[PDB]
Amino acid sequence: TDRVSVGNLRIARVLYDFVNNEALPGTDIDPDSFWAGVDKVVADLTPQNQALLNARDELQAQIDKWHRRRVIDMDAYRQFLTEIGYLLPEPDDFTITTSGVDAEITTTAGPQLVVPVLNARFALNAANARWGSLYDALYGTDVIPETDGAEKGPTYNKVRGDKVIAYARKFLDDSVPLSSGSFGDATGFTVQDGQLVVALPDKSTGLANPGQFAGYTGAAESPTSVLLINHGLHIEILIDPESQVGTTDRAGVKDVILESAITTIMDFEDSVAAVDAADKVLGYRNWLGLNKGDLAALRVLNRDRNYTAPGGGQFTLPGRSLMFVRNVGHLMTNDAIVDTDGSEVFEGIMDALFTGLIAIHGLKASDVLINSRTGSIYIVKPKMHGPAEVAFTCELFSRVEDVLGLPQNTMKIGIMDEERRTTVNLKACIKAAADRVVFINTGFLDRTGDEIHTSMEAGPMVRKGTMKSQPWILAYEDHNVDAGLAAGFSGRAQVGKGMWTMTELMADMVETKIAQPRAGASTAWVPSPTAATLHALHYHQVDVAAVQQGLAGKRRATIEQLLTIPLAKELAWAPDEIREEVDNNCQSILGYVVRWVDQGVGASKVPDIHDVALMEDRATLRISSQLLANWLRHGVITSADVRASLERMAPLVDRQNDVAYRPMAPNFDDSIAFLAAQELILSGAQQPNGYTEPILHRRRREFKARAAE
Ligand SMILES: Cc1ccccc1C(=O)CC(=O)C(=O)O
Ligand SMILES: [Mg+2]
Ligand SMILES: [Mg+2]
Ligand SMILES: [Mg+2]
Repeated sequence: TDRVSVGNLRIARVLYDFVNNEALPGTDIDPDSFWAGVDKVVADLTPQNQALLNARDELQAQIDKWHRRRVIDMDAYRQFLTEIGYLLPEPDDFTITTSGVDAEITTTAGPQLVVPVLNARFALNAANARWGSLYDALYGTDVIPETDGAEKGPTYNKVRGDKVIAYARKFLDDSVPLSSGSFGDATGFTVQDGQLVVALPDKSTGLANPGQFAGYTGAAESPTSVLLINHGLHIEILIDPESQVGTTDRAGVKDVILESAITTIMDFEDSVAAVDAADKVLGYRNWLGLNKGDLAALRVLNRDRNYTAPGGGQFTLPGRSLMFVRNVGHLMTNDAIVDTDGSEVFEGIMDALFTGLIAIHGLKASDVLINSRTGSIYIVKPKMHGPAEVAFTCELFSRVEDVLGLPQNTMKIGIMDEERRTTVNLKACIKAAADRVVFINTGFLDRTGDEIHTSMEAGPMVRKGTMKSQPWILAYEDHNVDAGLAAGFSGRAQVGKGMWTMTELMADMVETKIAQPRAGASTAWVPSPTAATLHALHYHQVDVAAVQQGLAGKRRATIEQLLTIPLAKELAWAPDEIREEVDNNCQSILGYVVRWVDQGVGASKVPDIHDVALMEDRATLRISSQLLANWLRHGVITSADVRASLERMAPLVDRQNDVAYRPMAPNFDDSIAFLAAQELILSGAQQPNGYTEPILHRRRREFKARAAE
């Protein structure tokens, strides 16, 4: 075989070599000790990992049976969940004690970017998205409407560009207002006695709050740029009258640069497809290159930014997004390592070991600098159900730290609140990680998937779009904020909210996503560097720190509200509405899955039934498949409806896609990808907690097997 024996484990050769030859050198960790620790940790923790998974199944069985035996008593339901151990006692008030955390996390409110780690180009751009051009983000998106005269063309449109300039001028007025007048009338900027002076047509003025002046570049009397700060976030006005845009500007302003993606989550979970050692190694290698600073795709990582202080001295700001890594959760095994019985090893355990080992490089000098200067490794742990599962993650990290010779608590945990049993036990979950937690985040897409599967037997659910605004989800959002603030997260840890999936609807995002920081979230998720820059605007308009202060002590969600099942009312839909829902889900499912199975792409932009481009990953797939499963289970639709829609949408997806692409139609059953999509719906009710990995992984491996022979 092509495996390496270490104790009871048989490690795929490609993974063994990668760890030894690429990851271990420079960590000062004895290799034999590392591998012994791998075997030991896997041996010691696997039983509890299995027990926790079995507990999920047992609880779901009882809940399924509860709905089945009744013909909607919140009182009785709540007592039942208590009896079975689903709803646990709430612990007394406490405050988290997490330490050694960077300011980007404890203090700074701003955008958080998530990107698939298996795509080096995207990962690189994402790390570099700490700073982004506001002009490019406005000009290149629909935030400036493409009305007549302002449409995008092959070359620069001054009507459009002038609207960009004015938009940003208004942003400056709103964010760092002048003592008198408006940035729109500025004719120049200078630094005099350490104070920013803005020349206006018939006078000059300073800032209403001179403390917002953070620095400059070039000569004080004719700067190349001016640096401002507001709500802890930097804004840089680039000055160059000799530039394409600058020459058209009254003050020669070239661009406005926003500090944007303050942190970035490098994702090994829902936005990547990795089903064997080869895929995991591609991912691990990228994570390694990021932490060593030498990833090159040839584009590379940016250096820090140099500035002159108001007084005349020097300082630097970080050029890169502070990096988290999202490990997989407790569910899946992977055959990258198997034991002597041929049993696959739990992937979550493997990720802790390997991504933790690799992260050590980010704690030390890059030959090309330092991810975490405070000495922490930031791991987002997804898809946990309840406080015991959180405690298990903490014990896993404790054991890994021992293997890696790291101080206890080095490996921090970003807790996704994205499963119902975590939501309804959130305080206890936070308490279980009280010395490790660096965020809680409402992963609302997974949470919706879990909502549907948990009450699968209850009755038919409301349509997917409707889910987005159901009582249960709004309560879940407020409850998360309440719990975090009560645990003392303000100034200590991030309170985060979810992803904006409509990658091209930036005007809509700028209009609507402002609700997130208004709700007291100190970060929320964006799909791209461009969206990070635009979402940053919201943090300039809302003072999140103040909002969190104002929410202190408030309790705005009850357990009854959290437990309100999103069942549909009688006669809710006309036939065309049902057909729309089916087609919409089938389109999104097929569009995502075909690239997953045939190309190993874990995140794709897929137009919905309204031609809206949506960023799809396993969470959104979890919702679509579970919703159709639910409708099939309750007779809203038939298996022929599902068949018809999948077959209808298949050619449109073939059309949307080429090169490595293999069309699904007309020979649907020759397409493993098409059969995968079908399986996800038809077997959806039987998947543990409605998770999509078991099917996707089986089918992707099947496809590789055929393409290989
Ligand atoms: C990264 C991403 C990109 C696009 C869509 C979703 C996602 C998520 O992975 C979201 C998430 O965890 C949650 O809501 O469950
Ligand atoms: Mg059953
Ligand atoms: Mg999720
Ligand atoms: Mg303010």
